[PDB]
Amino acid sequence: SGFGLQSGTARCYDWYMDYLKCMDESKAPMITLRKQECSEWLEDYNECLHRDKLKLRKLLIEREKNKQEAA
Amino acid sequence: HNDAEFLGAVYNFSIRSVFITGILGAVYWRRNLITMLLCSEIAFIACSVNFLYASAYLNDMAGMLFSITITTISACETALGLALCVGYFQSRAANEVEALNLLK
Amino acid sequence: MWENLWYLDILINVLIITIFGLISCSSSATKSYDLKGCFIISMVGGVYDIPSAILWCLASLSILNFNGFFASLFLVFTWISNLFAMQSLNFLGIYLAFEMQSLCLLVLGKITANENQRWFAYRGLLKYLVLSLIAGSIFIFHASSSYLQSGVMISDSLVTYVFLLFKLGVAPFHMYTLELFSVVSRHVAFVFSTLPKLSVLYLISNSNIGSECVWWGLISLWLGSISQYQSVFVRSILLYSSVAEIGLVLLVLQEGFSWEAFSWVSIYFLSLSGVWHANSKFVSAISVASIAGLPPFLGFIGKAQILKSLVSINLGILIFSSILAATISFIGYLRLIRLMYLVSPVKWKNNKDSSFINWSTWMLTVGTLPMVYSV
Amino acid sequence: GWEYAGTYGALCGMVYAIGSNVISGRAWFRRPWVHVTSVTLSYLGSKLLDEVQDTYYLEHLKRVERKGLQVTEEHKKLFS
Amino acid sequence: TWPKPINPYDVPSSPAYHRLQEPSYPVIDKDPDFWTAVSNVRKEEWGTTAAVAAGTFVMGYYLGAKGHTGKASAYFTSFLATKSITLYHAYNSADRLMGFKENSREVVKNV
Amino acid sequence: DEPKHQIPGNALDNWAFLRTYAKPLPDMIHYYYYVYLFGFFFVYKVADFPEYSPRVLVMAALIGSLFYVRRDWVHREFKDSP
Amino acid sequence: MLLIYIMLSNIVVLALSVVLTSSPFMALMYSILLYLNVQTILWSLGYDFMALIYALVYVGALAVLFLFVVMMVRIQVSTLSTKTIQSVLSWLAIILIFSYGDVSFSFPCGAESLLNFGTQLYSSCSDLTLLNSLALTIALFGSLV
Amino acid sequence: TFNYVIPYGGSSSYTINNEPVKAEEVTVDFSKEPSASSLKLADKSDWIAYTFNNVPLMATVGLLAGAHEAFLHYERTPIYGKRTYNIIKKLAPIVINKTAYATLLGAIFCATDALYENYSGKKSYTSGMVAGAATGAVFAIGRPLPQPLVWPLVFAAAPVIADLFGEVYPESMKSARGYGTPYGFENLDDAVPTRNPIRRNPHHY
Ligand SMILES: CCCCCCCCCCCCCCCCCC(=O)OC[C@H](COP(=O)([O-])OCC(O)COP(=O)([O-])OC[C@@H](COC(=O)CCCCCCCCCCCCCCCCC)OC(=O)CCCCCCCCCCCCCCCCC)OC(=O)CCCCCCCCCCCCCCCCC
Ligand SMILES: CCCCCCCCCCCCCCCCCC(=O)OC[C@H](COP(=O)([O-])OCC(O)COP(=O)([O-])OC[C@@H](COC(=O)CCCCCCCCCCCCCCCCC)OC(=O)CCCCCCCCCCCCCCCCC)OC(=O)CCCCCCCCCCCCCCCCC
Ligand SMILES: CCCCCCCCCCCCCCCCCC(=O)OC[C@H](COP(=O)([O-])OCC(O)COP(=O)([O-])OC[C@@H](COC(=O)CCCCCCCCCCCCCCCCC)OC(=O)CCCCCCCCCCCCCCCCC)OC(=O)CCCCCCCCCCCCCCCCC
Ligand SMILES: CCCCCCCCCCCCCCCCCC(=O)O[C@@H](COC(=O)CCCCCCCCCCCCCCC)COP(=O)(O)OCC[N+](C)(C)C
Ligand SMILES: CCCCCCCCCCCCCCCCCC(=O)O[C@@H](COC(=O)CCCCCCCCCCCCCCC)COP(=O)(O)OCC[N+](C)(C)C
Ligand SMILES: CCCCCCCCCCCCCCCCCC(=O)O[C@@H](COC(=O)CCCCCCCCCCCCCCC)COP(=O)(O)OCC[N+](C)(C)C
Ligand SMILES: CCCCCCCCCCCCCCCCCCCC(=O)O[C@H](COC(=O)CCCCCCCCCCCCCC)COP(=O)(O)OCCN
Repeated sequence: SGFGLQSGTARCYDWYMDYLKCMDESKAPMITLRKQECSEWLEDYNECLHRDKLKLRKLLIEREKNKQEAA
Repeated sequence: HNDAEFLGAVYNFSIRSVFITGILGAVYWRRNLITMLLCSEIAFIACSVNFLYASAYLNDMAGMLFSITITTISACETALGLALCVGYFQSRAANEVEALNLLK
Repeated sequence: MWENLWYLDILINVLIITIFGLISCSSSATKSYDLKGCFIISMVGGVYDIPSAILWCLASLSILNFNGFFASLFLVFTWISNLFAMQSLNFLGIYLAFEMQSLCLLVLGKITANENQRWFAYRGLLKYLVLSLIAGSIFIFHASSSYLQSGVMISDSLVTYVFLLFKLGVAPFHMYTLELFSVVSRHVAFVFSTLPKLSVLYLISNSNIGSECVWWGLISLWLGSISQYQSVFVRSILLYSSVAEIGLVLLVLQEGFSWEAFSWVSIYFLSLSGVWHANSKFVSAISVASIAGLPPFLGFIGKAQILKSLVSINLGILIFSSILAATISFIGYLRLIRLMYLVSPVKWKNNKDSSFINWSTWMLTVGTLPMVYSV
Repeated sequence: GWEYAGTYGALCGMVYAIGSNVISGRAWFRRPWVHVTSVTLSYLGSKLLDEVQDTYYLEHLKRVERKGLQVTEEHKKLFS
Repeated sequence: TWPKPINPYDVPSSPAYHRLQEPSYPVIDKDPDFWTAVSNVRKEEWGTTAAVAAGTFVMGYYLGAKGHTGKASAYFTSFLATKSITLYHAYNSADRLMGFKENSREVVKNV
Repeated sequence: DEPKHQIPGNALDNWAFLRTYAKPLPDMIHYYYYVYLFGFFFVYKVADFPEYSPRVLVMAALIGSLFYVRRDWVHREFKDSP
Repeated sequence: MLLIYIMLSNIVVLALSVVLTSSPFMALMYSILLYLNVQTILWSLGYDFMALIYALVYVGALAVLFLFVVMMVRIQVSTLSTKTIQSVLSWLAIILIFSYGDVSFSFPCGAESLLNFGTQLYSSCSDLTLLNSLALTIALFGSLV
Repeated sequence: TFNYVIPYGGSSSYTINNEPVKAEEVTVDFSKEPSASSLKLADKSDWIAYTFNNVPLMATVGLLAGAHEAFLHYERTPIYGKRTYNIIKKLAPIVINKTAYATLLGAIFCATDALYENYSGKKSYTSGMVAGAATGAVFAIGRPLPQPLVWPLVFAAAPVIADLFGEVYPESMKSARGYGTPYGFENLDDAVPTRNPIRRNPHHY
């Protein structure tokens, strides 16, 4: 869809549109090639959707904090 | 450490269990046709709930529209199936005993 | 607002014909030829391309042999579902269109059964319903997981491929066709074993819904052929022939050969019309021969398109399987020919309602030479 | 395309009229009106089919040229 | 973040179907009305409409007579076919006005 | 009178053997439900399977064909016993 | 947080109860309680109208239809109790296997608005609303005959 | 030739060679190369590793067959009547034995194939034939007279069929194109493509 819940657009609509624009700019003759060229934009969209890198960073910080506290 | 991660895991476990209980429940514990359609409804409701959950997660309306579609189609399918079940039961011959219980 | 008008016209047309038929309902015109003609004219407003024109042709031919306003209306509903299936861009269009078509099948099957035939027809309709519910529920659950993970509804996914596999009736998802189509009317089985396929093939070809796996078509080809050879009943022979062929067609369509599948579906429709609407032994023999693939008939062109496509992909296992399975199928078709002219005196009902049947037999015989360019 | 589509179509219309008579148990000469109608309709349909095929042949030639197939003048002559 | 304020009376809305195309030809009318499109329909198209109407009247009467309701079927079929063809002609003329399709005659006739 | 093929076996013994197929018949829906469910899950799993050699695939197909039991075979021989 | 957890955990017990019970009438009652628990789950995700929809269509109307059918077809299904300990653990094992280690995502809360939902349903997404209406018409026509 | 005086066909010079000419100016390939998994499984270097990698397939097929037979037995048994015996005790041997026999046969086939290929040192049809023959011999240990001859033959034939139509066929017919000019005959005046046709995108399912 792309529409928001309260109004406007979805929380991560713009990141997806960025990736789509990048694919449109690319001249690769196959979609697979274009996705390979635009993979970094897809990684940004996935990062905004789930915040996996931020979760890993928080996990590492918490774990080190626990190690310092125990010592 | 994070309540939302725990709650998300609990929700995922619950919804998956409800789906499998709906799809395979009535067949596993052999039941009548009416119970099969009720468990099919339970499964469709589970999927629609998953779509509503996704819509809340992504702040998107697509799941809410798929879910209203599920509600409509599921009710139409149930009404038609129940009509078929009644017609099947009214045509049963005297010899037939558990006509509704095909899985017997 | 003008683009919307194109779609709106179909609804307005259907509603006005519906209310006219309801108002003008009388014993004097049980066969509403006028409404059949209005429905045919209405369905011309949805033709946009060649596949839509084939959808129109097949729907009109199917509408001719339905009796009564009610059956023809449900065929128009089936046509609307099929038209929307071809245009579906995401999971919601696919689910909505296919489940509406399932509803139309359930009604058409229910309203064409006599009171004495209710015990077996309603059982087969119920078994079809429950299997359809399993397919739809697994589809929507996986679609929800995909939408959650990706944030977008994209029709290029394994979930849709498996669902469309169920709809085609290949690999192990062909049993609903056998159970339902055995107990329903011959026309209903014919129109719903051919027309629905075109929409699924169009969706697969246009939305890039192909897999690298060849197991499902190989399975359908072998299972269908062996089951056709071992089946005593003639309805099962015809039902398993479609399984085998649609398995091979699935294999050809994954590799991008859209033109050949769209030509095959049309030839298969014309070939199946005369065998299913059996009235004359000769028409049925020519139909069985066309389904078999004998060279003088149009069926040869349809099979040739698929076989020609297979040699291009250069997969040896498929070609070997195809040759052996085709031979096994040929034995079943020879059984059908033997049953009509070489077993016992045959007497059939004088159902003199060959609307498009003579035309189909003519199109099968005559059509080979015009369509020789394709192969 | 085909230069014998009209003749073929007329003969096929004859095939329709005779076949329909034979299937119904009547002799080939019965229902003479059916013969003229069938012959004319089949002739026209065969011709129309030939134009349709030619039109899609030319559409394909346009598409392939756009894609990059370096079709020569003689090749552009092959598709009328 | 902060919820954006929404004006209930003016909430952004759009039609369901959109044509994704930039106008190749000049735009005589950006948003033609039904009457504007109907007024721009070519004479040949109106001739097609009348031929269709007559043919469908005859076919409707023929099919209706088998059911003893010839006149009613003839009128309904005529109306239905005329309406559908007229809507198709109006859609084509609106597309011509919008500049999507060739409008040489249209621009000349209404400057 | 014409020469005819000799039928091995006694008439009553053959008829008795044939009568062992006349047993309560289950509905095919029960089998189909499980086959549909597991087949859907199987198709989903198959996409993740490792690529196997053609020779191994063919051998697996042969073994499966040999080990497949026809439904009639179980039906005739089924005994409700330990 | 406890209430949300309790509702999420309960939905499983209310789904297990339906299949385990041998009475078709009682299974519907458990399904009705499951539907209400689903309404309460929807309330925790921030949907009010959608949760109303589920209760209206399912509890209000569908359950009545199921009861009507069950009364008309009433059969004697109190034959025997087959809930052996072996069967229940096997079922709970199958459930656990299927519902384990799937991808989990943090619980979200999303305020919904009818103004936006109505606007979209009757403007941008009008194609869906009318196809759904056609589906309802198909069901009406087929069920009534 | 279509005459009765000279031999049909033709002769091509062995001395004269034709320099290869590319089918198209730019070649776009929609066919993906074999995965690292495929190469790992195909590696027959260590027989034990090869066997353990490829048995999962035989085990799965045996489990499917055993599940089929077990279901057929279970479906017939009556729920309404109480049964003295335990159903699982009756059904578990079916599945276990079928899986074990299937795994054993596939292990024999894979082991013998790898051992012969290592000892011979060459990839050949004989390796498949001897693996099939050994599997068929193990299958027919106690069977009546015809089966000892028939099973070693059917089993030996199966790898021959797999090799001919899975490996030799595609490599043999790699060059044929179907578009532009016939592979062998490039002198002929046929439309020359700038790019190869891409009928489908590389698959991902
Ligand atoms: C008169 C001129 C006709 C000449 C050409 C026709 C084109 C102009 C259309 C003019 C209308 C004449 C109809 C003839 C063709 C029908 C096509 C069509 O109409 O749309 C195409 C045309 C544009 O689409 P396109 O030309 O196909 O190109 C689009 C792209 O190229 C993408 O489309 P594509 O799919 O064509 O792409 C190219 C394709 C290449 O595709 C092809 O090469 C096609 C080959 C042609 C085969 C023709 C047989 C098809 C069967 C359909 C029969 C026609 C039914 C008529 C239905 C409409 C009636 C008007 O490449 C592919 O690989 C795709 C696969 C295609 C399918 C494979 C072909 C096999 C078909 C099955 C054959 C098997 C044999 C079976 C039996 C044979 C026995 C001899 O659309 C329009 O112009 C507007 C449509 C308007 C129709 C109705 C509107 C008027 C009335 C409005 C209101 C109605 C209500 C009032 C009623 C009034 C009366 C009461
Ligand atoms: C090939 C490669 C493949 C690629 C593509 C393939 C193409 C695909 C598609 C192609 C499809 C081909 C296959 C399908 C064939 C279509 C089926 C078919 O053949 O007809 C079925 C259909 C089956 O009839 P049926 O088996 O008796 O069953 C119907 C029941 O009667 C049921 O009764 P009903 O209640 O339904 O009655 C309705 C109907 C059915 O009623 C009847 O059929 C009863 C008989 C009609 C009256 C007799 C016809 C009068 C003249 C016919 C000429 C025959 C000449 C033979 C002997 C010469 C006599 C001097 O009445 C009509 O005939 C409606 C049409 C109006 C015309 C009626 C006559 C008007 C006066 C004569 C017009 C002009 C006179 C000029 C010269 C006159 C003498 C030469 O035949 C007709 O309906 C006949 C239609 C027209 C009658 C003939 C009119 C021809 C015009 C006179 C000849 C002048 C030269 C013609 C060129 C210029 C035209 C003006
Ligand atoms: C808990 C639920 C219980 C189910 C367990 C699992 C549930 C399913 C989960 C997933 C299901 C998907 C995959 C399963 C297999 C796909 C089949 C399927 O699902 O269709 C629905 C099927 C029921 O459908 P239906 O339409 O109602 O029944 C039709 C029959 O007429 C049924 O009537 P019938 O049984 O009374 O008649 C059987 C008939 C039916 O015919 C068939 O079974 C046709 C299948 C043939 C090959 C199938 C294609 C092989 C390609 C496999 C692709 C992978 C490999 C890639 C390359 C391989 C190249 C070939 O065959 C026979 O007569 C028995 C012979 C067995 C095969 C005949 C070929 C013998 C050749 C061996 C030569 C040695 C003899 C030499 C000596 C002779 C002396 C002269 O359900 C099942 O059967 C599933 C049971 C699973 C057991 C399969 C065993 C191994 C599976 C993989 C091996 C592949 C070969 C297939 C062998 C048998 C399969 C039927
Ligand atoms: C290039 C063509 C080749 C490609 C093939 C596809 C294109 C098709 C081209 C020709 C199509 C011809 C279709 C032939 C149909 C045969 C005519 C027919 O079916 O008539 C029926 C019609 O039956 C009906 O139900 C009539 C209802 C509607 C009547 C026709 C509707 C007309 C609507 C307008 C169609 C115009 C098209 C609109 C714009 C394109 C009459 O048969 P019955 O009376 O039921 O039984 C016959 C009994 N017996 C033969 C044994 C004596
Ligand atoms: C030749 C040009 C003018 C022709 C005159 C027709 C103009 C009238 C306006 C159109 C009306 C419909 C055209 C008639 C065609 C089909 C009508 C029909 O079905 O014929 C009979 C029965 O069906 C048939 O006999 C089949 C005839 C098939 C067509 C044969 C006529 C051929 C030419 C007519 C149409 C040509 C063009 C029409 C104008 C373009 C109708 O039966 P009834 O409903 O009972 O009406 C009879 C009236 N009354 C008994 C009360 C006296
Ligand atoms: C097979 C399709 C299934 C799904 C179809 C989905 C696509 C169809 C969706 C649309 C359904 C109908 C909605 C109306 C369609 C076209 C829009 C329209 O014509 O309304 C006009 C409204 O314009 C008018 O002309 C007003 C008079 C309309 C009178 C009737 C025309 C529409 C009739 C609809 C048929 C429903 C009536 C009852 C049904 C039998 C345009 O709206 P505005 O431009 O925003 O309003 C006018 C403001 N201004 C021009 C200044 C910008
Ligand atoms: C349809 C083909 C199936 C074969 C039918 C044969 C009869 C079935 C009886 C079962 C016997 C098992 C299959 C054996 C057939 C192979 C022929 C044996 C010849 C042979 O041993 O040479 C091998 C190559 O032949 C080869 O492996 C390639 C030969 C291809 C087989 C024959 C092809 C035409 C047969 C069709 C006849 C009629 C069709 C009707 C079935 C060794 O080669 P190497 O490289 O290992 O050298 C050794 C370096 N270590």
